[PDB]
Amino acid sequence: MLDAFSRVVVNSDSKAAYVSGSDLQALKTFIADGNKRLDAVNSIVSNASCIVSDAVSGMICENPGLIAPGGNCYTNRRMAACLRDGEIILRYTSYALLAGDSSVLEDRCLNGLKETYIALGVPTNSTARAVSIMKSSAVAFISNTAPQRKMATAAGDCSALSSEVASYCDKVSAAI
Amino acid sequence: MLDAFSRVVVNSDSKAAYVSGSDLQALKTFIADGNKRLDAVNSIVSNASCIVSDAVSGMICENPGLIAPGGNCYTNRRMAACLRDGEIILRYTSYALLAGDSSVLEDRCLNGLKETYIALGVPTNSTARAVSIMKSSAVAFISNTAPQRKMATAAGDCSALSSEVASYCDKVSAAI
Amino acid sequence: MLDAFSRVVVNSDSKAAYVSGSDLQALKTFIADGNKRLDAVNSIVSNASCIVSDAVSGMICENPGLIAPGGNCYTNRRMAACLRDGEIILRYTSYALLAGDSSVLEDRCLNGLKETYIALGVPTNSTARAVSIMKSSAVAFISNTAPQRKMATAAGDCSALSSEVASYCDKVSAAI
Amino acid sequence: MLDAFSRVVVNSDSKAAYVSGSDLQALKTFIADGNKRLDAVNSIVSNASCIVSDAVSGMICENPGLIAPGGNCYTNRRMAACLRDGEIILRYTSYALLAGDSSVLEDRCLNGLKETYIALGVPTNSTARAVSIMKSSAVAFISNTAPQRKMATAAGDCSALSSEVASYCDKVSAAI
Amino acid sequence: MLDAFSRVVVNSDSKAAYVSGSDLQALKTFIADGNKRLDAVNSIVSNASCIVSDAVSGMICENPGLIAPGGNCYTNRRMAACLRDGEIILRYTSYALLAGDSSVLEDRCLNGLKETYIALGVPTNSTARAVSIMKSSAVAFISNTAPQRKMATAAGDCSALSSEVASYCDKVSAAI
Amino acid sequence: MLDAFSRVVVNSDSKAAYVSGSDLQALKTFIADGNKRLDAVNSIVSNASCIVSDAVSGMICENPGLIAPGGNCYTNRRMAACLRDGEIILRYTSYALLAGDSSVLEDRCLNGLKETYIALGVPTNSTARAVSIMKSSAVAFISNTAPQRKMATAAGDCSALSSEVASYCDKVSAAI
Amino acid sequence: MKSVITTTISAADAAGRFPSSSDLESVQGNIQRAASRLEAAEKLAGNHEAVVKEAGDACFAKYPYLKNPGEAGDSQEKINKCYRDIDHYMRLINYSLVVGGTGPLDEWGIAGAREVYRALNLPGSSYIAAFVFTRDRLCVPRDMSAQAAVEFSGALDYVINSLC
Amino acid sequence: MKSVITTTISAADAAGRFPSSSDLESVQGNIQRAASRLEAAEKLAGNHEAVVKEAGDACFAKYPYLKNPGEAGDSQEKINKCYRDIDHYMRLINYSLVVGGTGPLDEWGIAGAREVYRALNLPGSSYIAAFVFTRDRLCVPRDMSAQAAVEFSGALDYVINSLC
Amino acid sequence: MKSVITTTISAADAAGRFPSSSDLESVQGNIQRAASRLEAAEKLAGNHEAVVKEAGDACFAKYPYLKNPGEAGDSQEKINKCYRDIDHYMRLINYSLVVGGTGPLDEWGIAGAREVYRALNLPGSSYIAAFVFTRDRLCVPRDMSAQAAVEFSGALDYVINSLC
Amino acid sequence: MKSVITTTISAADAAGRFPSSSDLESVQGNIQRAASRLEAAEKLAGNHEAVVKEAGDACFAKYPYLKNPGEAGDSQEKINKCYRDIDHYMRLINYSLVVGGTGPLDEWGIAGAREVYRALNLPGSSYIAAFVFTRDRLCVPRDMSAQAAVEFSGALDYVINSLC
Amino acid sequence: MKSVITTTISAADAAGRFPSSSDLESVQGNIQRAASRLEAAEKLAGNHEAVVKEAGDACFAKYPYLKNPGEAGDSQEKINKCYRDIDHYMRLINYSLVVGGTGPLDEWGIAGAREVYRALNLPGSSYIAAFVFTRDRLCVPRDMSAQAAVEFSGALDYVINSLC
Amino acid sequence: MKSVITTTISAADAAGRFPSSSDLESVQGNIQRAASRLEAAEKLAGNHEAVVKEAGDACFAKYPYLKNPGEAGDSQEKINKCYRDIDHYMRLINYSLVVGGTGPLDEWGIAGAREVYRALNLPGSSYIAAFVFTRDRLCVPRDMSAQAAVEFSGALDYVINSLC
Repeated sequence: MLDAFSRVVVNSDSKAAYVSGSDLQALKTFIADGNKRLDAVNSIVSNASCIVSDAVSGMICENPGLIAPGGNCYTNRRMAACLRDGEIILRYTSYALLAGDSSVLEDRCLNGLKETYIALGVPTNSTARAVSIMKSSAVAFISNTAPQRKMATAAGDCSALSSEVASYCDKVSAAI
Repeated sequence: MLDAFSRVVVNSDSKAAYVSGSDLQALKTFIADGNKRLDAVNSIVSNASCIVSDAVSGMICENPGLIAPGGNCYTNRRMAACLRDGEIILRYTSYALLAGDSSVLEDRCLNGLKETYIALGVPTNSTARAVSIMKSSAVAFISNTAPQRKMATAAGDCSALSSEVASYCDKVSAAI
Repeated sequence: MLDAFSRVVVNSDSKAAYVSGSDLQALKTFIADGNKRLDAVNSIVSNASCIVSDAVSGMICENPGLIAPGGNCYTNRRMAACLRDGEIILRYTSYALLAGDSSVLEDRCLNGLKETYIALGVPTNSTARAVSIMKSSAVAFISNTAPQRKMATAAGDCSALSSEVASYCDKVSAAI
Repeated sequence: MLDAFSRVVVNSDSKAAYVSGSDLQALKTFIADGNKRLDAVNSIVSNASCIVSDAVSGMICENPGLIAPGGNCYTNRRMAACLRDGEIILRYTSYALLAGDSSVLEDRCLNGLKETYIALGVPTNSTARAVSIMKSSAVAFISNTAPQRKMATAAGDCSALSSEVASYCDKVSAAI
Repeated sequence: MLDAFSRVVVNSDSKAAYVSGSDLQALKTFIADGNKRLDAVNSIVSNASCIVSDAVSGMICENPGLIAPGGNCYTNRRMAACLRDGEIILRYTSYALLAGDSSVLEDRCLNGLKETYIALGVPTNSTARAVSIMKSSAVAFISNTAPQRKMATAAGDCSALSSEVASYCDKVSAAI
Repeated sequence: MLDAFSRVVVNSDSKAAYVSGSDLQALKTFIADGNKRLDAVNSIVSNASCIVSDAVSGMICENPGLIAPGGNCYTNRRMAACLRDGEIILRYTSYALLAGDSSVLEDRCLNGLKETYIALGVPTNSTARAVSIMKSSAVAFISNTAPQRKMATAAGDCSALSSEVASYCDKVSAAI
Repeated sequence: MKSVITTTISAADAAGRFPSSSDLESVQGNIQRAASRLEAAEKLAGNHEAVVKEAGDACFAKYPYLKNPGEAGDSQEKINKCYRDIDHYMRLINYSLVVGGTGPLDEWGIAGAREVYRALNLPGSSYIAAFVFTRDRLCVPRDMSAQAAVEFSGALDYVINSLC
Repeated sequence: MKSVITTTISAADAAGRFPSSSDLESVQGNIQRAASRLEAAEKLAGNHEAVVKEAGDACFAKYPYLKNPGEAGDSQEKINKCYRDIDHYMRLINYSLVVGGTGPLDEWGIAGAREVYRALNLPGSSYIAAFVFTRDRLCVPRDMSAQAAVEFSGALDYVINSLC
Repeated sequence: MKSVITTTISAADAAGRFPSSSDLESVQGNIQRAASRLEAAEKLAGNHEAVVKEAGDACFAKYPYLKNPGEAGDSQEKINKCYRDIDHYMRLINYSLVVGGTGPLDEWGIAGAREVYRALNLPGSSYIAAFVFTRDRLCVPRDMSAQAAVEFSGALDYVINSLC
Repeated sequence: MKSVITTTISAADAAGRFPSSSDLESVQGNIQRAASRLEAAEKLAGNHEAVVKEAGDACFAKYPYLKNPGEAGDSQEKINKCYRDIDHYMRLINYSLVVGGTGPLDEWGIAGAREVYRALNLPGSSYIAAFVFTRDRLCVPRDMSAQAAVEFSGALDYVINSLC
Repeated sequence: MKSVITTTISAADAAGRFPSSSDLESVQGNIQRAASRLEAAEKLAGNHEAVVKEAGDACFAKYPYLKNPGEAGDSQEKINKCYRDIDHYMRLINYSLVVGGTGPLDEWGIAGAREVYRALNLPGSSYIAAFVFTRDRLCVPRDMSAQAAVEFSGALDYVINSLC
Repeated sequence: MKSVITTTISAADAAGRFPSSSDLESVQGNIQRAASRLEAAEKLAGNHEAVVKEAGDACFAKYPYLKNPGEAGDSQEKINKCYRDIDHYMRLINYSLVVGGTGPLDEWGIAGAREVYRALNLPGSSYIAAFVFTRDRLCVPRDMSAQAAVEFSGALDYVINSLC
């Protein structure tokens, strides 16, 4: 797996170049925002159960056929598998946010996830809706706008990390 | 896997319905023919080696190319593999007859059997012929019409079970 | 796997024929040339590191893009993988030369090698060039025409074994 | 494993004797009390969680040092594994009751259990106390004398089955 | 595993000494008797099932308690285990004879065989009797003095190989 | 595995006590010396090959019988096993130094090391000598008193970390 | 899935053997039982609506705290979901009685139910109270025969033990 | 020892579950078929010597070549071993009827019998002839009831299929 | 356990490598965040009795039904055990802050707590309520510094998510 | 196909090594013994029809019971199949002599032959009789040289041991 | 790529857990050490050509035998390849300093390096001499800060240990 | 110890079979090639001291840099250890010639030699130069017969390939 620093290194290695001043400056900015990134990861992981359960519940409430017979959330077994796969997606999104790069997300979660869900019959649209509700909840927790949870953090702009979380969730949704 | 009762509850689960009176009556008829089915299974099992060896020998006699060089029954290794496959198919057919449902047969024998036989070069026509001879002999054993072996059972009509065995063998033949 | 004798037997087994006089005489020629064949295998194996290193180095020298970033021989890991693959190909070629048959090579090295290289991104042209240099060096060692290393053998004609080595290397090249 | 019938067979096989009339009569007695034995097993399993949790709680309340630091039932991990061990012991006791023989218990639960507990530092006295409380509760459920749960069966004498349960629990205690 | 040449090398390695002239002469004698050794190994292996049945049947006839109930050769399962063990011991004795060294036998058959037999309850006296009868039959086949079957070999003294076979069998008996 | 903080926690867990002020101050001292500890680990790992090779070579030079036939360092296989053995010991010592606790060293290197060495015939006196030479060299590298290699660090008293390394190596020596 | 027939056939298949005398004997066990479990199943199917309503009423009466905001029964939609879950469990019990084994329950209402109820803040004690009320409310022979009652209470106890 | 009870308990233990409704169901089937298989076992145990004698006589009458030198049965001791061999098989069939499963047969007369019989040159056709004669000699109810006959012939057929 | 040092050393040992720049860097982070996490641990150790009492009072106030007979907390001994296991969790949180990872919590209070609480009918929502009250009761900078509060609330949220 | 060359090459491939001195030495042994085994193969290929017919005649003379109804060889078709099987085995023996190893026999006549012969009621004693007659019928130097005879009888003994 | 972030995330993923306090602590260490790491990396990137020239000159000065025929530096082409190899290693060291771990070095210059150098007759002592010269040539504070020097010398020592 | 005998016996044991025609054929190859390889072994054993002296002299003449301080051979003890290492390798080559396979070499000089020589800064090129000089220095039949020379040079080339 790659982080932001390893991503920069890989990009530099494709050119057989030492890490340039611009890439070094980008990674220095990453480091200077590192405390903000750690707070964002803490916000996501401290409410991970809430995020996953709320997203699955919203996906079901918007698509009640999921819990109907033949639906993919009927059968508590399938519900637990759905909550588990949503928690796994959020876990890998948090890994990507902590690393600053989506390599871990794609390689360990999204590679073959679309094919796996097609084989299982997991609905792509409902999974995308769940991932998008996770996106909104995680973004709110990053910006501490979550109406039902206020993580005490120093005042500042974390919209870059919120956009990063949104981009990781979009990558998950586009993978499936 | 699924038996007849589990097949009924799976069909009922498709509509979130409790097992209806008609399905309960069908399963009560299944139970009332319990020894009908059990004597059928005993007839198949007690003559399983007879059935398999006779079917493979008949398939070979009707297709002498199978024991010619390049044929799939030449090389005692291949012939024993053919006898083993006949025994396995008859075993799963007996499983389906005992369960009153073909789910065990399909899932544990027929799933991928066609692709496996294509990969190994096993002739589908000769396999179908052997399975059909197994079907005829097994049906004869169900109805106690085997010329050389009679099993003592109470007088009755086991045509439903003979047709069920025939249907399982047709499922085997159509799977390949 | 098969050898020359096993190949003759397999060919005879196709017609349900005892090994004919012509095939027996061919295998007697194989045995009468067996000392030459052992000479050839010894000449290859005693210079295996030489052959593989020279072939990979020449493949790199004609195509310096292989060691450039993004090339398949950049990254000492990939370089060692390339040297290992050259050694494996030469080892299976030596197996085929010792056996007098290409079954070991085709079944244990070339089987699935082309698709493996395609998936890995290993360039087929560069691999073919390396195998061709291995072929030239191995044939020179068979004929004791290597400029920098002469192995003492009794005077004779091993052009049949050199042609056999070239045929195995051409089989390697055609497989990819 | 062995059941009562297989135990009779093993005893008869020790002298190469066909199962005698007395052993056959004992087995018909086993069969005649078979419904009572099934009801006893149902009583144990339907209250298995009650039995195990109550026994472990009684073990802890009579030896409050088990939940103190250094105690083997402090640390929710060690305690949940205590509950699991009680459940396993009760499961194999129920297996022995259903089989009418302690062979399954001795071979699959008690064989090496004492050495395992010694290695882990599991107190054998506390384990024996928990097993004895399980014995009391299980016997009460067999006799339907459980103070906080009555299971209705047709009136009759099942002191033999409760004695069998007590004997299996005593075998567990003696093994440790 | 070690052979006679490997044994000589190991003995020389303990002194950090090149293989001495006496050891080289001993190995040259081994090679000169190599055709005799192959003769002997062929005689043993061509009658392997003969020897094993001879030994196990003689051991059973001398000690009829082995096939009585509770005996270690009663129950066709145990009988086949005994026949398999006799075949394995004969196979490793033939390995030792072909190698001219006990290393393979000691390391792969006799290593832990005594404790395994003690744990299983295999009677060491009966196993030793079977091994001694195998020794007698194998010695007879080496010297071509078996009353029922003779194997055509050139006239010569194979008493050294017969003594080697006897030594391997006595080593088996000592191990157990 | 434990570190200094986890060691303190485990010690306080034995008393069901929150981490006391004295232990908290000890861990604060550990942290304030953390930069020195990282420098010490860097000094060891940056010279790990030097330490291991020098220690094994000194053990050989003081005990030339180890490389004689029958010695435990004769046979390059055994010599490389010894070098890797010492490298593993040094690696776990460095783990202990980094963690501030010998738990990782004991549990993952020394647990069963003495029995393993006895079974393999590894001389415990020679192992202790090699470990003691490792101890002296590692302590010199901690204190930057190595004659042939100096590492630029801040001036200060690292005798605590040198004594910790000595204690871990003495634990290794006492274990074997 | 899990039943007498499925268990014995799976054992035979694992051993790779034809159904022997023991498998037929087990199927005869299914035959003899059927009547009772099938009867219990028929009564449950014909009287589930009332039984589910009574179980839910007992569940919410024993734990009125569920109606508090932030709890599993704070909204009428969530109360209806609770009654629907009790209906699902009763239907799985009916399926188990028809099948003759805990198969349908294990597969569709037990496997993963622990994780689901943890995630959705659904206390297992509420389901336990509902099923305990259903089990103790059953009366012989006004509701079913003694052995049909044995099957019904055994299925309910299996669910309860799965939840506790 | 494969039987109904052992099979269901082994399945439950492999799944790590308490005996459920299906296991009790299977044991109930064991109870129901016990009368059948135990009557068959009573016949076999009370009349085994004559049954074994008839089976051995049929085996040697179908295969008189067995008396030829080198063949199994060329000596009086080997003929007695043949009759004892069939006696062992009949005792194992009695055991199978007692347990309601092929466990005793599987573990004591079938496992390894193939290797033993090819090693000792004992043709399986001779055992098959003896057991086929025993099976076809059985008469209802001259020998035993219809269901006891079913159990006895099922055990004999299991042995025969094990030998072919 | 599970900490920065433990994690990186375990990774190095799994790869069989000496501690490298990354492991020393991670231990450097241990050094840097130790100040805040140890201040949080020190405050928790010095005022744990009041915090534990408040958490237990909040747990019983949100769920008075625990006082009802048959529930966890229907006796003064069980209420004392409620406060005792709340104290156990808070001590494990102190241990986690001292260690720098959730190791102590994971191994001593979380692992198996699911089975324990299911078996003993201890609703995890009550523990969740106590820990949520502890987390939201925390005041900055009255109780501890902002980063010490972050560490303390992170440990509490880890416990909460382990229960929910 | 097991032979000297295949055995050594497979061992080297399993160890991942080039053919070393031992592999070339084993192939040299193949060279040395090829004269005898190929003489045996040539003689068998040239006179196989008489050898096969004669082994079949010996097999049916030792076991005339095979002509009885219900036995292998009860019809002219099955007798011809017996002679064809002996021809197949002799051809596989010729192949084994050609390759210098039991490979062709192992893979084409021995593997699964046990199951085939048990399923089709083909006694191994009949095949053993045919091959023993062929082995003891050979005469030196009458039919082949001493070492060609050694290889031919070794192949026959290998077949017999595979059947017994 | 082996780094603090990747090591912690890989450990968490192997345990299947969300990033915890220890993971964030390790990333905090990455943050704190990044200053010296990136200072060393930037200096190496800006002055790598001179550093590589000096390292190659020292390598060939300590081992003039490399210029002998049949050795690694027997031509200007492979002398330039030696300098290019040193440049590759220095670029990988720059990557390691940027990344915060030996990842780039491990995966791109160390993995398989031993096999390549043995196969190409490249003595590891020459690389070791170049890197030792680079390590001992570094001057503080002239070339970089003390901690940047620690990172740079640690990367060089890691390469050296990978070669020796 | 890899030899013809050990390789074939290990193959047969892995397949669990008695020695067959191919194994005896391979041992016949042992017999055939023993004359040449044992002649080579005898010549090497009788003249090993001078051969080792010449090999070490050539090794140190090819690489005089080995005498420089800090290099392998910078002391008389290290030069003596170099000559002793060449003696060890020649003794293992004699053992390989006696054995008929690379077994003694593989187990006692080659396995782990890579790690030993990397750890002790022993350039494999020095060993390679010594063995290449020994191989090219051999004269036919001045030193040994043509085939003994083939075996000796084969063992030397095997060592060289193990080092390169």
